[PDB]
Parts: sequence; C-alpha cells; structure tokens
Amino acid sequence: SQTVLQARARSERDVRGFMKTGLAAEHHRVGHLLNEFLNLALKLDWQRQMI
Amino acid sequence: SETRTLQKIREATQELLKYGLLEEASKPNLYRIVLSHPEEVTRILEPLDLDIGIDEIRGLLYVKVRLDETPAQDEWAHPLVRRQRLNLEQSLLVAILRQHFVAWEQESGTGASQAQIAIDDLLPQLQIYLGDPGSESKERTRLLTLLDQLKGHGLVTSPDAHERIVIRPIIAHLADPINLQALLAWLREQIAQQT
Amino acid sequence: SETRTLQKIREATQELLKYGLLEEASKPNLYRIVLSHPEEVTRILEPLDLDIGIDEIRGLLYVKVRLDETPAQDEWAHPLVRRQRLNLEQSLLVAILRQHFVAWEQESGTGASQAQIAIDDLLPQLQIYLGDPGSESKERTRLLTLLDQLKGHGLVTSPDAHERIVIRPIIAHLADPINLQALLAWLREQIAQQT
Amino acid sequence: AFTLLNRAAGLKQLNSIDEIFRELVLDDHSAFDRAAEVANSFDGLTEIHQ
Repeated sequence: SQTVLQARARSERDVRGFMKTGLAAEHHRVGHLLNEFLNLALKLDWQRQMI
Repeated sequence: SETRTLQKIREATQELLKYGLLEEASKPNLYRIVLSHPEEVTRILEPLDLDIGIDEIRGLLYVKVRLDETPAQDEWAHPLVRRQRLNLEQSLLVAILRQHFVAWEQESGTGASQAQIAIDDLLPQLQIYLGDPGSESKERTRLLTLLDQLKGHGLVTSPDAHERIVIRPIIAHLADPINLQALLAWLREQIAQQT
Repeated sequence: SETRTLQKIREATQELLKYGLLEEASKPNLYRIVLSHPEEVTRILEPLDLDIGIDEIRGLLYVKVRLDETPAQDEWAHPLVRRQRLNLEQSLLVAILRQHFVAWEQESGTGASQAQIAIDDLLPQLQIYLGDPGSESKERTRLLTLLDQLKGHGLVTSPDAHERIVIRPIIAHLADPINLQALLAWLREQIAQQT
Repeated sequence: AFTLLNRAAGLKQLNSIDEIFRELVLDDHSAFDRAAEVANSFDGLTEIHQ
C-alpha cells in the first residue's frame, strides 16, 4: 500500500508546486509562454531519436 | 611605445572570450573592468563579428554574435563558435530549467545565483515527455547526459556532492520572451508538418 | 557608432583564428588580403595577446602568442590557448614528418615545393619504433587515426589517390624541434636496448 | 552476515544482552526517513489548504 500512498504524495507535491504561484508582472508573461511551449511539446514523438 | 591596451582590459576580454560569459558573482573584478569600458570591448569584438550583451540586473556579461551582416540562416554557422547548435530535447530541458528559474526568482528577486534544484526534481518532469524506461538509473543517466550537454553551453553547473545544480543566469537570455516566441512558432510549424 | 572593418579583413581574421593559419596555395584571397593589410591584422590581434608570424618563402601565415617572454612565469600560460602535449605515438609521427620535411627542403630548397610521402614509406618506421599491432590492417588503422588527429592541428592533409599525403608547412614553425630530436635519439636507443 | 562480522571484531565492551541485538545482530530498518517523508507530505497538503 505504501506505493499507492507514494504516488498520491507525488501528485500532492506537484499540485503544491502549481498552487503557490502568485506571480508578478515580468514572470507572468514568460510563465504563459513556457506553458504554451510545453503544451506544444507533449504532441511530439519523443521515442523517435530523430525528433 | 606602441599603443597597448590596458593589461587589465586585455586579460578581462581574453577570459570573457574564453568562457563565453562573465558573471559578477564569480569574477567581479573583470566584470567591473568590462563595465567600465564597454565601448572598448565592443571595439575589440566588432571585427570578429562578435558583440557584447549586458545585464547589470543579474550581474552577467555574455558575448553574442554580431547581427549586422551575419547569415540570416543562423549565427551558429559563424566560424569561431565551437559548440554545436541546440537540439530540442536540450531545449525541453532548457524550458523546464527556465520555469524553475523564474519560480525561484519570484521569491528571491533578481538576487545572486542561488537558483538551485535537486536532480531528483527533474526526473518526474522529463519522464512525461521522454517516457518511462522503467529504470530509475537509466533515466538518471539520460538526464545527466543532458545536463552535461547543457553545461557545455554554460546554462547549468555540473552536479555537486548533494546531486544539486545551479542554473547559470544566462538561461534568462537564451530563453527570453522573443526567443521563446520564435521557438514556439517554429515548433507549431513542425507539429503542423507532422500532421 | 563607429565604422565597420572591411568585411574581407574580418573574414580572413576569423579564418586565421579558426584554423590557426592561412596558406597561399589554398586560400590565396584571404592570404594576400591579410598580407596587404598587415598592420590592421596585428592591430586587431594585439589586444588578445595574439600576433601573426609570416612566411613568404613557404607561403604560410600563422598566429603566435604575443606575450612578452617570461612575463610572470618561467613558461607562460595563455587563457585562450591550451598547451596540449601529444602522446608518444603522435610525437613520433611529428618527429618523422619533421625530419622528412627538412630533407625535402634540402633536396628542393625551402618552400619551393610541397612535401609529399607515401603511407607505405611511413608504416615500416612506425612498426620499427612502436611494434607490430597484429596486422597491416591495424597498422593502417592506427596511422589513419593519427593522421586525422594531426589534420585536426593543421599538420597533414588527407590521404589522396596515391595513398600519399602532404606535410603542412606549419611544421617549420613548431615550438621545440630539439626536443623532438632528443625523443628520436631516445627511441633509436630504446629500439636497440629493448632487443 | 559480514556487517555483523565487522561489529564482532570491534566488540571490546560486551555491555549487555540488549545492546548485542540492538547494535550488532539486528540490522537497521529504522523508519526515521519515512516519518520525515510523511511529515513533508502533510506539510505539503497544509500548504494547499493555506
């Protein structure tokens, strides 16, 4: 059962990472830019070395 | 007799060319020397089609390719540059590093480079894109190879004793909004070709 | 701000820096342009502690550290240049090619004609002075690896249709040929004592 | 086995029967670090709640 609890803790840690962001002006823009780029990233074929 | 450039300026510019960048927090003397005669450094680097960018806020001087008449195809074709062009797995790692960098800068302001992240924190992030080969050692080797490649470009220090790295502030200028929005358009185009 | 350096001068300087040399027989435009603007080239290179040595007889240009002799240490160290030390086999190959080039300049005069030699004439001496790796194929592989390494330093050309190679005239300006002679004497003593 | 062997050579004292098992014989699966992890998860959730 400890593995179930550990995956749960991993998800909780990630939401902690996401929640706290009360960003400022300069950061907010590049934050949106990076999120857009990362969302672009997921749709690539990473397992292909050429990509 | 002959006009010899100030010894300090010569040493500072030679070292700056050597390392590609020069930070206040690690070599303040040469950094200040350059900041005291920036037009001297521009006059020195102009003939090689190299220039000097500046960020006094973070305390960083980085040589960047002159734009005047360099081939628009890419500045990496420049004869003197030695390091290979960045590749998109490295660019993914750069994006994650920049996200962590801004996250830390929010709390610490634009202070000295205390931007440190445990190696373990990267593995979950990369695991999403680069898959799960089901062997923590294998993915650690993969990540460490990527970080070695990036240290080749000066974006991150090599891992220390506690499996931690420090993100060199130069990343903010390799991943600034204009560069990010050029890369984003190019990547959207690539995905469109994939479809 | 200030005016721009002539594009030809900038291009030739960047070439000379990338390859550490220029050759009249290979890139005549850059060679003659640099020679016709020599003061400009030494002015550009001066603040990096760099200077150009020139050779009209052999038609070779090359860079040379301009640091004043024994400036701060008995033997200098320059940030932008790394003073590599060749491994044993490489030292033997440079010694052999140096001696053969010298003989070529005796029979032909200095810089009158390019030096050439056949691989079949080098392999026997490599076997003489280092030992048999196991086959002619392994000897040729070792020689090819070494020749590529020297080609990296601009000391040898690629093998041609005759299995021959050309010795780059840059060897005439090597640092310590007397040390090469001493190593060769040590070797001809060891080849005797060992057996 | 060899971990016990080492602690056998250095056993100059031979304090008491309890210490034998507590130090040399019974290897250490103590859960201090796991408790630290539980605490760091609970603080992580309290952060969300705050």
